[PDB]
Amino acid sequence: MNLMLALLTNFTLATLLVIIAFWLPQLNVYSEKTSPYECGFDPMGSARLPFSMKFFLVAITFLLFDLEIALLLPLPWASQTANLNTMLTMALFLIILLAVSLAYEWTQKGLEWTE
Amino acid sequence: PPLTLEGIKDRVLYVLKLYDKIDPEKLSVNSHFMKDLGLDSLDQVEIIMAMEDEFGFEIPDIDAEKLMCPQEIVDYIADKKDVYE
Amino acid sequence: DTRPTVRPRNDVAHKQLSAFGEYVAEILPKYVQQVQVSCFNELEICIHPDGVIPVLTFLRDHSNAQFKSLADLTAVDIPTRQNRFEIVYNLLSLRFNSRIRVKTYTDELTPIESSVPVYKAANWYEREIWDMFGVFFANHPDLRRILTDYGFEGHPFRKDFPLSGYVELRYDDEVKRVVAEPVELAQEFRKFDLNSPWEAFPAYRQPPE
Amino acid sequence: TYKYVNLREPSMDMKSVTDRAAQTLLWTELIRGLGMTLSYLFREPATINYPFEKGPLSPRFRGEHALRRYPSGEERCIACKLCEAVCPAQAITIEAEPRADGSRRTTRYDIDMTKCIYCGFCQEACPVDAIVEGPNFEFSTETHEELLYNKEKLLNNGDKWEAEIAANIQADYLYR
Amino acid sequence: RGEYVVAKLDDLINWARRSSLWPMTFGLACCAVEMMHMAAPRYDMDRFGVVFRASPRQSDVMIVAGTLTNKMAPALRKVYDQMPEPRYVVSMGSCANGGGYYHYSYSVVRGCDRIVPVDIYVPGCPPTAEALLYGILQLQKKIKREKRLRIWYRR
Amino acid sequence: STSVKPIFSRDMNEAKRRVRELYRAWYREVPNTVHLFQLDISVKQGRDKVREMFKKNAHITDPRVVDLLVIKGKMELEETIKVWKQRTHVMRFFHETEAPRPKDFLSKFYVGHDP
Ligand SMILES: CCCCCCCCCCCCCCCCCC(=O)OC[C@H](COP(=O)([O-])OCC[N+](C)(C)C)OC(=O)CCCCCCCCCCCCCCCCC
Ligand code: SF4
Ligand code: SF4
Ligand code: SF4
Repeated sequence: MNLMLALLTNFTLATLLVIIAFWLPQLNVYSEKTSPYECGFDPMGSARLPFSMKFFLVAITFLLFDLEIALLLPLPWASQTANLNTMLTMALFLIILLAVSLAYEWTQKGLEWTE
Repeated sequence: PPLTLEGIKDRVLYVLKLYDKIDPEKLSVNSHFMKDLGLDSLDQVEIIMAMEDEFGFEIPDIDAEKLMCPQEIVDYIADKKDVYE
Repeated sequence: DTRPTVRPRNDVAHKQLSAFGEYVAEILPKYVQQVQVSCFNELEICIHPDGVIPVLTFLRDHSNAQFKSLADLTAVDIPTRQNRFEIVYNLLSLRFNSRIRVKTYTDELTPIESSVPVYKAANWYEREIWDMFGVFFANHPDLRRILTDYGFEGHPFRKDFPLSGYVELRYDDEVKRVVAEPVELAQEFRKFDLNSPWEAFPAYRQPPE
Repeated sequence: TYKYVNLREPSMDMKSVTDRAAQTLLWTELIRGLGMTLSYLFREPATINYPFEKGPLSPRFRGEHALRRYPSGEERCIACKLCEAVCPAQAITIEAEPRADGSRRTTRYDIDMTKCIYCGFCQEACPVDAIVEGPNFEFSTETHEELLYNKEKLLNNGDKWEAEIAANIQADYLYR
Repeated sequence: RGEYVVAKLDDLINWARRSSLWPMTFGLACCAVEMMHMAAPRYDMDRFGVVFRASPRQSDVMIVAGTLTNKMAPALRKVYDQMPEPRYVVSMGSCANGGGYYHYSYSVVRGCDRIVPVDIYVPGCPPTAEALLYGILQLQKKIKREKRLRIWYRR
Repeated sequence: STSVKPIFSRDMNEAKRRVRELYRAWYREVPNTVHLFQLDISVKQGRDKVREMFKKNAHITDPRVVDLLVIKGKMELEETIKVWKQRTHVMRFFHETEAPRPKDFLSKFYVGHDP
């Protein structure tokens, strides 16, 4: 109840500020004012053209790494069990393989951006 | 479909009928662009340049140099595309 | 050299530079047309415009020269000459601590060979000459205007180009863009005639016609 | 003579290697830079409280142009037109005619202050100390036309700024 | 009375605009160094609320600090047009004010007032940092005298 | 004496080949130019203007001069194609603001002293 009410207020306040911004001020619209900016010279193309990604491999590696925090985040709760020896072995196993994943990518020049 | 000698002439004359500088019934397959229709060279470049778009193949300047008649254009297109009916 | 106000003379350089001029003329007779050394000790080699690459390459690479740096490359417009444009190459030799000037000529329509193969510095210098004087350098990587505005017609540094040009720019609200119009000046440039009617330097007196 | 700016090789003893490792891991040199910015924070700022405080100037300062007078009140200018001839910007326009008393005086003396480069050549060329670049620099305008100065404007500036102008000349005329 | 309200509201909107003038990071030549010196410790334009921002969209003032050539002129109008209103232009130096010492050149616009409107002209070559500051403060006073809402009430 | 170094063409026939080739490139490029620069003219208007510029010099008979005019044209093509130019530069060929100037004796006589 209180969370939803707080979220509504926080975003509503922002929207009111934007509405004030677009309506209170005096406006004078003409084609050149509303033109794309490229330091005073008209753009020589479209911003919607392909923009090459030189860190594509690191980006994909992020998805795999970003999951294993979900596997590792429960560890504070897991350290609360009575079968600690099995845990500690498995917790360190999971972290150590993430290190092995990092090393293989690192040593195979996967962390270097393409030209 | 495979191009025909008659078909090429039909499409070639079709383009030139659309050229605002050429009078349609004055246009003939044996009509010289210079001596008869009264067109200049820059116009001839435009005309050939339209055929390239029409038939989707490029005619070099040495060969487009000489095509001063619709029939000559038709023959050149036929020669490149191997049309003999 | 005890005259307080008069520039000292260095004859050692004059003898050295003069000999090197004889050295170049002997080695490159096919192109060298004149060699002169000035009172303030600077050597100038004057060549046929067909020896630009041979002469420049020799000066760059010969072991008794090694002019590895192209300090400047420019042009001068002299309308009275039938070949109005004088192309000047100024070169620096770090090995021998020396400078040499190479001069050649061309006209409005005759091209000069690009020196980019010899010095990669010449790329922009040659573009400037084309833009400002209208001299065409053949076999240039990319010859295009460098200093003048896009679409500017004319070659400003020619002596026959008006100082204020032929067109001027302003913003027109009707078309909502900057437009070019013929030049009208609120105050015309005032041409001052400063030359004195009395000769100043006898040593340069030109022989009577 | 020459010196090498970056041609030193490091020491490979363990103490040196360890010290560099600490620098790498504990960011010592970066912390060092933070100290300098901290020292400057406790230094007095160099700011002056303009317009209540002004930046220092010298008697030679080249500012707003003025036309001067002899102590009698007579204009110093004699229309020699040396200022017009030396002006690198062609900013000065002068027309002269004989005055009703036969004196060589100007009917026009116009300076386009949007052509001027404030070089002071016109006060060097003047043989009678008539045209001077004064001390003032606070004459910004809301329009271009207000910066096209005529003879009356330049004379009013002289009568406006004469006390300061004369004193500065007294200080620097021995260097000139 | 509504003539009192608009007057005080007009004072507020003028006070905010003159107390937060954001110049576009835009210079052309050797009047720009003296603009840097107005941003430097001795004069500190920041203490007046004057903050340099690169984008035209986040700018209130264009200070034309240098010689406007013909190649450059279209670009200057573009960034000006891209500035949201209200916008003001300060012309700094002889070259921008009227072409100055290149006034008779084929490649020079004989004043920036041909391309864009100008509110303040700062004379000099270069104007001193103190003289530019006098011009900025003079622009502030010009805004203080604006009567946009008083005119609206009487419109 | 008349023996002179050429630029590219050795005869007017070889030069007129380059003029025609240049007209082809310009004729293809007007449709893109109108679209890219967002001009308010028609493609026919632009292609007419190209014809006018090529017609102005329709009297020359020197191979070297024609080569230079072709060189200058090709430079203007690189500028327009690569959008080095701007809308103000492309529209300067059309002289829109210049009000028509009188071209008869009486009209010149009424206005001023010029020939
Ligand atoms: C004792 C029982 C067993 C337990 C032992 C536990 C381990 C203890 C020993 C571990 C040492 C770890 C050292 C710290 C981590 C090292 C970080 C590192 O990798 O640095 C290398 C990196 C990289 O340095 P580099 O220059 O060498 O980078 C190249 C790296 N090589 C050559 C290897 C390829 O350094 C930095 O992180 C620079 C950061 C720049 C941003 C700095 C901003 C200023 C910050 C200043 C304030 C800092 C204080 C903040 C305090 C906050 C308070 C809330
Ligand atoms: S200061 Fe220099 S530029 Fe200015 S008016 Fe005097 S001579 Fe001319
Ligand atoms: S140099 Fe001095 S006296 Fe001569 S015209 Fe100029 S201001 Fe007058
Ligand atoms: S007005 Fe003066 S400081 Fe500014 S660009 Fe021109 S010469 Fe330089």
